[PDB]
Amino acid sequence: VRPVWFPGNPPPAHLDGSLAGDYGFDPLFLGQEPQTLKWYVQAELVHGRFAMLGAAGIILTSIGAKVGLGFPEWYDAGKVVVEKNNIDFPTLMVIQFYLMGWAETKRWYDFKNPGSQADGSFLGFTEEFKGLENGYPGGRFFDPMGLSRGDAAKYQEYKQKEVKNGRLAMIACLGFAAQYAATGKGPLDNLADHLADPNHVNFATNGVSIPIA
Amino acid sequence: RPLWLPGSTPPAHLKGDLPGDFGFDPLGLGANAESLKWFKESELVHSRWAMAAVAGILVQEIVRPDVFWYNAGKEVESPLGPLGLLAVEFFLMHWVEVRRWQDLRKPGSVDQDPIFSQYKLPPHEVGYPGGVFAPFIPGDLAELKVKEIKNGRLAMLAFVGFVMAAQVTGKGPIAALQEHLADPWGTTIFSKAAVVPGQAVAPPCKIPASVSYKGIEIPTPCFLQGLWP
Amino acid sequence: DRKLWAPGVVAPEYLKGDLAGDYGWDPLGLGADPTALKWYRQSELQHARWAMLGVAGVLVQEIVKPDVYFYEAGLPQNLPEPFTNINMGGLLAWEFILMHWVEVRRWQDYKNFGSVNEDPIFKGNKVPNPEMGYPGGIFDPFGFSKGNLKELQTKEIKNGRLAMIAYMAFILQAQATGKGPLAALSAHLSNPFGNNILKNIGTCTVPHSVDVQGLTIPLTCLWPGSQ
Amino acid sequence: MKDFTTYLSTAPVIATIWFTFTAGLLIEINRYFPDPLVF
Repeated sequence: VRPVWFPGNPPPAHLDGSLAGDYGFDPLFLGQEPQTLKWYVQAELVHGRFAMLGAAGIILTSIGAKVGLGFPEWYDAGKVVVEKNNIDFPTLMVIQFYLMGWAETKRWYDFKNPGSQADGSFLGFTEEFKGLENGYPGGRFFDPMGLSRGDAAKYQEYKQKEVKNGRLAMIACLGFAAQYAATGKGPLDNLADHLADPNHVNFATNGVSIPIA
Repeated sequence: RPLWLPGSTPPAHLKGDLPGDFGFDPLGLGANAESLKWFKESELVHSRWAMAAVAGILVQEIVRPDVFWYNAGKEVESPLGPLGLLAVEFFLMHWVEVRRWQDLRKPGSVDQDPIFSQYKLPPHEVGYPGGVFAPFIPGDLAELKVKEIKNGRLAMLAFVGFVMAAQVTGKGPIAALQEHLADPWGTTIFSKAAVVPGQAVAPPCKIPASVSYKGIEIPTPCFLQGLWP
Repeated sequence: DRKLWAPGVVAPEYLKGDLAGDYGWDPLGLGADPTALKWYRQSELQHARWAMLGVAGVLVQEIVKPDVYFYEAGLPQNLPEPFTNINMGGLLAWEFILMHWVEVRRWQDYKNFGSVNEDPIFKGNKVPNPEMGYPGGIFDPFGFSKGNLKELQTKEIKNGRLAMIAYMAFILQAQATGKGPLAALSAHLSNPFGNNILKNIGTCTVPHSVDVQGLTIPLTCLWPGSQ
Repeated sequence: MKDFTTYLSTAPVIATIWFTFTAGLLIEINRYFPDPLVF
């Protein structure tokens, strides 16, 4: 009944449309098992959120680089930041791994044991780490505006918007990597070059995508 | 009942009880009761701060036209040092904000004067202290509340416009109004910039990037200059 | 029954002849959804009225001002006095604000029928609005709606469809010959076997781009003709 | 998927993966630490 990825084909039995952004897309049956599907749902949500942040940051920095603001490209921002400011790269790596390890370990053990991080062993906080659903950690900290604890229909609509935007952002990040590997310039530079002449400045004329061209 | 869109259905959580209720919540931020209670105080405080700020900016330009409000924090010299003024403001603002915050989370708990036991605020609602804070109330309370929230929303948009006009043209509100009134067809934002798929032109940031204040080099960048149209 | 768009064809079930100018023509089935059908009817009415205004404006402009090309009439240097070389930003601002207001009112009328008929400033000033897309009242001060509204609506939609086709004809004629409709008609009347679509096609007289005061606006023809 | 994982859990597949991992670890150790004779 619901729209699927490939029209005419029935959706798989393990995808009944309950999850957000369900289009029956699983030809390899990777998420056929329920626990594996739950783990994959959390993985897809984390991937989409990280890709959304990365895409927004890349677009903003590219916008600042195109106008005379002095911003660097996304493929040179790390070197520019580490060299412009007296910042030690291994120290930053260790700090990020410490913070990410704490947050990810708490999320992991909450996935293994739901609601286990709400006991209060972390500075006395209880309701802020209870977790609403799998991959959707509601509370006053992660959701200070309370958009997940009011107007259930709007919450489901926002869930669909989030998963679709995350998938689009993942595709956008892959496009950024491929565009830099092929053209060698920034994403907005590619967009401007395409807008200047769309019939002759594309992937069919870059000389890398189609080798027989 | 007046609405922000005549003929539309207002949200379920907006029943028209709070002052200034016009059924405007497309994002559904006020669906939660606690969130709405917090946002109501946030809107009231923002409204009052913006009203006082807009009135102060207008009076500042009228009384002192040679002093730019955007530069008011730099070209003002007082016998009291800047760090001393910052400390005084920090302590006084911290005291009043903690009292207001405690009244928000615990209504009817900080209405008593800590110095004099004979002074106490009468029972009221969160965001509307009254008592010594309201010595004169001419007219109805609900009508005046609606007037206050409407004037506050207008003042909030006015302050944002003041900041944007000062960053784009480098002039004050009255100066920008006179400049626009002189050439209305060639002074709007549409006359200053335009974006097309082949070219994107934006107005230059009139505010200097760095400002020297007693040898400290305070950075003063235009708000989101890269995203300017 | 009414005459359909072709002999022997069968009209769709949703096209029973209720709307004016119904010929049972829907090869794509876009009118199957009733809500979509109502929205498409409003869109067709808007396109019809705007196209009629555009065709009448082009013809009257060519008659009154034959030395001004309608294709390049949008340039600020071609504007009449005292609007010549005026700032296009303020002009776009004026049009954007006014058109935004009227179009939001029309859109709200579509979403909620009969909910924005009253004047928001002076109470008591309302429009009857019997059907969607037909406000009346102040929009029809001559009172021509107090009669056979069906045949008049049929005439309106038919004239609008003809004007839509005619306006696109004007656009392609200007893009292939570089002249207005009356000039193209006179040129074809001078030598029908020499000036027609057999030779004028394949050439795009529109330039690559135009510098409107400070910014450049890209231009293109509807077909890949020779620039 | 359950049957596929069970097939991957069989003795030859497990032995192949384990020996590939062990061989890769020894090869990488000898690559980053060439010619180790004594401790």
